[PDB]
Amino acid sequence: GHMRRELAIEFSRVTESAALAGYKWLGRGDKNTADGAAVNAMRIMLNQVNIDGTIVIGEGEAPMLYIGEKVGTGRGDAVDIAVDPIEGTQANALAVLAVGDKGCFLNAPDMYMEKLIVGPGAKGTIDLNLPLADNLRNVAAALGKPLSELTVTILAKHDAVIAEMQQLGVRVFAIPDGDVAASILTCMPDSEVDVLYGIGGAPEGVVSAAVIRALDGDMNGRLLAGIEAGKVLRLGDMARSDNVIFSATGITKGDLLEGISRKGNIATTETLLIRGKSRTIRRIQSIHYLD
Repeated sequence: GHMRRELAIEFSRVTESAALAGYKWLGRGDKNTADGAAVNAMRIMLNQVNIDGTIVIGEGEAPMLYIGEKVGTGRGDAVDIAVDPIEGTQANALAVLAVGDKGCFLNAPDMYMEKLIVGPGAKGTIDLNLPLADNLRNVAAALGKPLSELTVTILAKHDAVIAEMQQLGVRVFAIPDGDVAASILTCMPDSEVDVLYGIGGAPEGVVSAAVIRALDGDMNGRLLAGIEAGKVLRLGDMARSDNVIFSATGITKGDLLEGISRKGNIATTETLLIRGKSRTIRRIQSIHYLD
């Protein structure tokens, strides 16, 4: 092992660059252009860092940031990398990067995954081998509240989820954020989310698991068609190390970060930089001088 702590700011430059590369193209509505631009910038900046990095979750295999791609000067620590150069469902757009020790992310097939996520206030209360109705009661009691005051947060993406929550007699609130941001919102200190629930891609679930572990929340996943459809994945089965760093930079304004903001010829980025080994959260605002 192991990746060093000092590599944090270096990762924050990567998402700042992706965001700055993408934001105009995304502002013109040219979504494919934004993605290419964000991706390219992410690749260039990852290559200025002294790591021996491997993309393990990313753009597919994509001509760029593909699965198994090598990035970094190739010197220093061996690390695994997950990228999401433009996450979000447009507003609530973020550039996201996660780097950790080799083997830190579970390698899951592009399969569906049922996801139950909580923050630190309800850690250790969940277990997808139990009925969702029981899980929701356990979480409510851990947060010191009646089931009637619990709200299940879901993503806008859906209608079978709302019905299941109607059948369970629980409030539901749909938020406009993507997966990673919603997971992060859930585990931030003083979060207003009680529990987060959904069905989505398994790789994206492993990425959420990595940030939730970093922030000391909790998660289970159930793969839906080591090992197969049906098995319940604990947090530590998906996020396999505490030594991960997450960097997320705002492209447009969302519930978690400000978008890139200009004042005369100065552009300011806002990045959340989460260090799982020390369990810390920073907000970094960088100055960029415009043309």
